[PDB]
Amino acid sequence: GGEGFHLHGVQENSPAQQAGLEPYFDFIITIGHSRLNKENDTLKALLKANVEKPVKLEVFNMKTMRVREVEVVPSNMWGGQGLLGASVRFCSFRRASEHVWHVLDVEPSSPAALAGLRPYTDYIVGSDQILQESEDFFTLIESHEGKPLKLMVYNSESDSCREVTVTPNAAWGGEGSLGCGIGYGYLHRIPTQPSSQYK
Ligand SMILES: [Cl-]
Ligand SMILES: [Zn+2]
Repeated sequence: GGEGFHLHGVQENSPAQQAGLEPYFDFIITIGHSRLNKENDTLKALLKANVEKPVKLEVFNMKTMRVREVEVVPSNMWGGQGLLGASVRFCSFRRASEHVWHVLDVEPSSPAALAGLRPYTDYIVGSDQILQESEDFFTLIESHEGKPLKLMVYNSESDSCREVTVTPNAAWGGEGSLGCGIGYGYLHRIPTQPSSQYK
């Protein structure tokens, strides 16, 4: 299960952002006594019912696996698109688990190397382009041949996210347009064990 409005993006200065809702890692599973365990308009409607008013959400986090309660004020005042200001998709917790791309070896002077992608510790988790192609990460790379592309990246060392901009270049001198390995599935998901640097 299987049941949440998964965050795929959060707008700058949004109510979502101000309440600490985080892209990829967070699911909105409940708004005011209503459990969002079905693909319907309840979240959208209850956000609207509480416009300019504080309402509490129950939020599930992929990394922590805990539910936390968060307070949000949906609003038409903050300047961006939407009352919440987050891009949301109804996703299973399992699907989200699998939609992560582990950076493997990085070729010394590759576009990936120029972009600062870190071998084995960087994990690609999103892109702020949910326009009309934000499907596969590989699909995304092929369409930005010769074009800068903004990635959301998680790093297992810092245990935090950052925005990476990379220009895929099929003519860079190696094979691929990225010039790094990408790992998927078994042994390539977000680590559950903390990294060696304690803390
Ligand atoms: Cl997902
Ligand atoms: Zn999702």
